[PDB]
Amino acid sequence: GSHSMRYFYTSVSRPGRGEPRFIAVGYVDDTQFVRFDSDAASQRMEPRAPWIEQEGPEYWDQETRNVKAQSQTDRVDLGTLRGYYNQSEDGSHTIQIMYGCDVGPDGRFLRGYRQDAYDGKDYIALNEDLRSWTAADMAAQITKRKWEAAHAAEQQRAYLEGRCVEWLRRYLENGKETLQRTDPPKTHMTHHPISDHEATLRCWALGFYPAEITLTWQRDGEDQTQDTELVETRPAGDGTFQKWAAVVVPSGEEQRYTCHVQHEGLPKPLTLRWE
Amino acid sequence: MIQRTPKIQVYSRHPAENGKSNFLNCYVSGFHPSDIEVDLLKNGERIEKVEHSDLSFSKDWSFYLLYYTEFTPTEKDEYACRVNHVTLSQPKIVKWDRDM
Amino acid sequence: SVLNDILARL
Ligand SMILES: [Cl-]
Ligand SMILES: [Cl-]
Ligand code: NA
Ligand code: NA
Repeated sequence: GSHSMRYFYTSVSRPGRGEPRFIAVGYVDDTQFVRFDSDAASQRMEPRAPWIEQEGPEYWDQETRNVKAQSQTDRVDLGTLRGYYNQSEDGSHTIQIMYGCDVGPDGRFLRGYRQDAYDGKDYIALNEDLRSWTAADMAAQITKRKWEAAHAAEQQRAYLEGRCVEWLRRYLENGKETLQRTDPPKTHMTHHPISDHEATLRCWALGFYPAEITLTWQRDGEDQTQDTELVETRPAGDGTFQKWAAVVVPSGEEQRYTCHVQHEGLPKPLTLRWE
Repeated sequence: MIQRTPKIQVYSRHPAENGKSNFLNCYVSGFHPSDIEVDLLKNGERIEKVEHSDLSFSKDWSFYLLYYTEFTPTEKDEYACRVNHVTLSQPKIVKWDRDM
Repeated sequence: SVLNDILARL
């Protein structure tokens, strides 16, 4: 029963090197709890979960200061990179940062993350040992040389193994009724004829949390992969998720096919056959 | 730059039931950069009050967003999602299907 | 709580 906290930073530059757009979000597993938007009026770290509004004003102050500090640093790097790659002054360019930590059931540190991207492709990443970097080409190679000589990975490791783990447990405890719960999926099957010889059996899974789910078809007990469609897990907008799997079956053989659903909230994996 | 074409899904929060209020969702994902124009259409006309989620991205750095609004489906009214992106020559319009 | 160590890439 491991849990995760993840932060996603995004800095998009404006034409003429104007004030760039900065958006930051925070997640505990698949639940967003904080957000920041430079286009928002408050210009503050806003809450996005019921259990995070419990934090006092000292929390929202320091969290607003630290996300501002990173955005201003991404703003300077965006201009430095635009002149490095001689990129047009009338375009937009993006710097993304993803970082977080993993804890086990006992609440101890499992693994850390810290990696950046420029214009959609990997820039520099903190390796799993939290002591070395994996950088891309050219401009990223200067960053790797710069961060190695400054021992920058030491304080990055200190946050991921320290403040990240400490506050992830606090969030998991303050919102245990939201984060440590598993909402099982509500399953059913639909039938959609294609012609007089074929038809589509669609197997639904609605309102489940977390998003990790597995849908598989079978024919006479054997794994059926031929003529199978599977859409990505989509958000329902209420905190839960949706996903369905389809298969084209010949007419009169619908009951030969069974849908199998695996989810954390299910004590036993479900099996659905057309009735 | 690496650029990615968005993936568009149109669906409802709850199963469609004519006469009952629901939420019409349009989930765009797997695109880059993040600048994207998404409108929700009713019989071809842009729905005015439409909110969206906060910008986030996946492990492959591609962004995703959820554009939603409150609506009530009927038998004759049509709904769709119109997405425009730098990777799209023409804006892509995905119709709503209560079976998908 | 967000990251408090702000690194300049260049
Ligand atoms: Cl710039
Ligand atoms: Cl769809
Ligand atoms: Na439901
Ligand atoms: Na656009």
